[PDB]
Order: sequence, then structure tokens, then C-alpha cells
Amino acid sequence: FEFTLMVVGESGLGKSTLINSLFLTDLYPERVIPGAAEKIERTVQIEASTVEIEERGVKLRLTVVDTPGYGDAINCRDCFKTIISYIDEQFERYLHDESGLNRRHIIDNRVHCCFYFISPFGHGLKPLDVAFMKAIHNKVNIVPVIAKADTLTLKERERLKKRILDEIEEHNIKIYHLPDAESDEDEDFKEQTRLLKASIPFSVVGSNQLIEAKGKKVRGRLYPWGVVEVENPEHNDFLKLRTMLITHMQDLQEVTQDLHYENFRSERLK
Amino acid sequence: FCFNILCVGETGIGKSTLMDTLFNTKFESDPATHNEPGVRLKARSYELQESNVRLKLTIVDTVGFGDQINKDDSYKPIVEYIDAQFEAYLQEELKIKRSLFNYHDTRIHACLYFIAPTGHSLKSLDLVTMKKLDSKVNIIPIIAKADTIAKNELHKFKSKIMSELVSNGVQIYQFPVHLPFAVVGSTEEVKIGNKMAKARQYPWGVVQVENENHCDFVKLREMLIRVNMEDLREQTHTRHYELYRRC
Ligand SMILES: Nc1nc2c(ncn2[C@@H]2O[C@H](COP(=O)(O)OP(=O)(O)OP(=O)(O)O)[C@@H](O)[C@H]2O)c(=O)[nH]1
Ligand SMILES: Nc1nc2c(ncn2[C@@H]2O[C@H](COP(=O)(O)OP(=O)(O)O)[C@@H](O)[C@H]2O)c(=O)[nH]1
Ligand SMILES: [Mg+2]
Repeated sequence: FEFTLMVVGESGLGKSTLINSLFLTDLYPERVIPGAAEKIERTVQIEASTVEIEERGVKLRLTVVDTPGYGDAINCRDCFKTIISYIDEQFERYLHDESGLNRRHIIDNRVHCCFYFISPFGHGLKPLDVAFMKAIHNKVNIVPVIAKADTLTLKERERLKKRILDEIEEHNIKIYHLPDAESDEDEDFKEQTRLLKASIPFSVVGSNQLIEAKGKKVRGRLYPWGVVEVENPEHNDFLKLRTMLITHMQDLQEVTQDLHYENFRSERLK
Repeated sequence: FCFNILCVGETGIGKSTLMDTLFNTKFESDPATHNEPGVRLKARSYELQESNVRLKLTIVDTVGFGDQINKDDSYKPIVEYIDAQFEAYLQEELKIKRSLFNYHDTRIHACLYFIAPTGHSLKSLDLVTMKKLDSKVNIIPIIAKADTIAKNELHKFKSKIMSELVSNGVQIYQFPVHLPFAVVGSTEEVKIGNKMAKARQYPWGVVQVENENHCDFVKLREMLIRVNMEDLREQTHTRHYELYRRC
């Protein structure tokens, strides 16, 4: 099975680091970060990297669609056109392919999920964040992510999460909602779904560095005052985000097909 | 006596917190929303004692900087304020019966430019704004919320920032520690040893504001407030104001 994950957010929020942390990949070996003068009028480009992931015993084709340039320019007016056009184009190709006679070999390139990285440095969502999510929330499953969560104390983290949730509701933004746990599922799975839901939006830390979490070399970030552990759920939500994505990949695909694609398809009629 | 500090920085980047920490008090620090239609400025004046010296301190903060989708001309309201204080001083000099000794100087003597800790270099808005300000005010670039940057990232990030300032010809204030200052602010206290210290408490450790191995706050407070206050005023008068006065 193929899964396509789009990544959007201001440059410098640790997005490439988190993405590589999720799957132990190296998707950006030749990435060049432009200088400030080059970013004044930078345009958004689409870059797609496809890798084979064999988590547990299941192998899957993961495509990460990055949007370098998003938010870089002084005037970010058309910072959405190229992204929106890419999402709709994949819907367009699928519609042509499923209506044709070669339905047997359809490559599904529809975007199944969008990680939107929110800066932890402000007080809440910024006008650019709100406008982009409102521009795509009827087309893709939005998963909002608080970047660089190790910049926030616990109280600051609770305050920012609560405000982001309030603003999503205030602006009528539709983000992806996890399916409710069925009654036939055992207790420790229902509590698992509840714990994941309670931590949205996930506040995550990523790292490509091995540090000393006294007793063992683990993923983290070293400061003069201590060490943040990527996989410590008491430090950040990386494991919840990872578990959420792996557990709900199939549901994310099905919502893309049953909701966003069908709404594109009916809205398509001239 | 009189000292006017301009804080330029994105919404929530820590301007009010850093000023409270720098002067060890609580100024007016009402947060802005992210929905301001454009950049405006908030000015507040305070009477403080900074050692022995009667200090009439004015703090001018940007409001809404970096928040709009279209960030064109974000520098203009800042330059307008700076130029207005230049013009007020010039009008004082052109009075017939005048008393420049009595005059409360409102010109910005120091601009703290808060750089968001991306870990890359400068944002386009940072470059454009600092270039528009560098002949009008003593720019002191600082890395805000510097506890964001790991030990193994700070030196490279500082060097990338300076390289951008040099290659783009941004004139920054030269004081008569590796620059730019990487600062942490906090009005909260944590017990460190047997004393209560301004600090930020994380599940994994405590960032101490006055620990020079944690951040450059002590060096900023030393250079800006304890040492070079008179030089910043004089450079304002003899260089930046003189450029305005020449036309
Ligand atoms: N990680 C980190 N967080 C900080 C630091 N200083 C302040 N903060 C946090 O950031 C929040 C925002 O700080 P403010 O001082 O209100 O930022 P501001 O620039 O004055 O924001 P506006 O007035 O709205 O433009 C504070 O309440 C602190 O929780 C810091 O040095 N490091
Ligand atoms: N504080 C913090 N810094 C991070 C984190 N992840 C990455 N970084 C650092 O942030 C800087 C930019 O990260 P990068 O992944 O390139 O950001 P991107 O531009 O959004 O892809 C680098 O110096 C990283 O080492 C994190 O979780 N917390
Ligand atoms: Mg403030």
C-alpha cells in the first residue's frame, strides 16, 4: 500500500528533522537553505521523496511531499496556489484513471495527510496558518503539529495547545479526527485512543543526534542544563504522533477517498 | 538619565519578558494578538534607579511585526517613529528661546532586534527591516528564546547570522562573548542552590538566566546597561541624528 504525507510549515521549525526521525530516513541529503536575500521573493516548490518503510512486518511505499519556500517571502500572497494546485491535480489524475479502461494499474498519488507545523514561538495560530488550513481543510486530512516542543515549559505547552484548539474552533477549521474506539475493543485500546485524542495538537521534538540519557544512547537534544529525549513521552509527543500515524494510516487513506475525493468529484461538475 | 530602547521582534518572541529580566522589574507587558492589520508601536516610560543613576527609561515595542500575510513595508511605521523623534529634537534645536538642557530626549538610543531561533540564518523580514534601520539606530541583534538552540548548534547559528549581516552590509552597533548575544528571559524563579534565580524550569532541566554558560544575558545587560549607555546615546546624537539633520 502507498501513503502520501504532505509537510507544510515555516522554514526552520525542525520539519525535516522530525520527518527523518519518524522513519529513520535521510530524505534531504542535498537540501540547500537559501540566504535571507534569496528568500525575499522565494516561490513555493513541491518536492516529493518516496521511500520503502517496513515498520513491524508490513512494508509500505511512503511518499513525503515537502513544500520548500512556504512562508519565506516578504509577501506570502500566492504561497498557497502551488500547494492547492498539487492537491487538486492528484484528485484530477485519480478521477481520470478510475474513469478509464486501465483501472487495473492506478497509481494513487492523492495526499492522504498534511502535517501542518505550528510555531511554538508566538502566542497561537498566525493569519498565515489559519488561511492555509482553511484553504485545504476540505481537501486533505490536517494534522496540526507544534514544532520544537522543547522550547515550552509544561504550563506554556498546555496554554498553547488549549489556544490552538480554541482558534481552530473559532475559525471553523476542520482537522483530522481520530475514529472513536469501538465497544468490542479491549480497555487498553480504548484508553489508547483517548490518550492520543487528549494530546492533540501533538507537541513534538525531533533529533538526528545520539545523546546520553544516563544509562543509554538515545535520540535527543543536548543542552548545558539537560537532555531532551525524543522517545520520552514525558518530554514530548513524538511517540504519540508516530503511533497515531501508523495506527491510522488506513483510516487516513479511507477518509481521503470517501470524503475529500468525493467532494472534489461532485464539485467537479460544470 | 534618559535612555530609549526600541524592541523590534515578532509577536510573542519575548520582548516584554527580556526587558522585565534586564531591569529586574515588571513593566507593562500586555501581549498582542497575531491579527493586527499592520505594524504599530507601543511606547511606555518608567522612572527607575539603575545602580545610583536616576533613569528615565522609555521602552518602545513593535506590535504586529511579522504577523501579516503581506509583510511589505513592515519597517515603515518603525522608521516613522524613529524619524519623528529626530524631527522633534531638530525642532528643539531650531527654537529661538530654547533649553536643550531641559529637553527630554526621545530619540531611540538602542534597537534590540530579536532574531527568532530558527537555527538557519536570517528571515527575509529580518534582513529587509534591519537594512532599513541600520542608519537610523544602534542595532543590537540578539537571538531570542535562545534556549531553543542546542549546545552543538549555537556557534554555527551565530556565525551564519553574522555572515548574513556582513555580506548584506548591515551596519550594527560596535561596542567600544561571540555575537550576536543569545539571550534567555524569564520572570519566573527556580531554586538553584540555596537561592531563587530567574530561570525556566523544564522536565529535563533548568535554564538559569544569569548562568553565563547557559546564555548571554549577563553580557547583554553588562554591555547595554552597565557600560555603554552613554556611548549609545552619543552615537545616536553624533551619527544617526546627524545624518537625519543633514537633510
Ligand atoms: N523558550 C523561551 N520562552 C520564553 C523566553 N522568554 C519568554 N518566553 C515565553 O514566551 C512568552 C511570550 O513572551 P513575551 O515577553 O510576552 O513576548 P513579546 O515579544 O513581548 O510578545 P508581544 O508583546 O505580544 O509582541 C512568555 O510569556 C514566556 O512564556 C525565553 O527566553 N525562552
Ligand atoms: N529546539 C529544537 N530544535 C530542533 C528540533 N528539531 C530540529 N531542530 C533544529 O532546528 C534547526 C532547523 O531544523 P530543520 O529540520 O532543518 O527545520 P526545517 O527548515 O523546518 O526543515 C536545526 O538546527 C535543527 O537541529 C526540535 O525538536 N527542537
Ligand atoms: Mg510584549
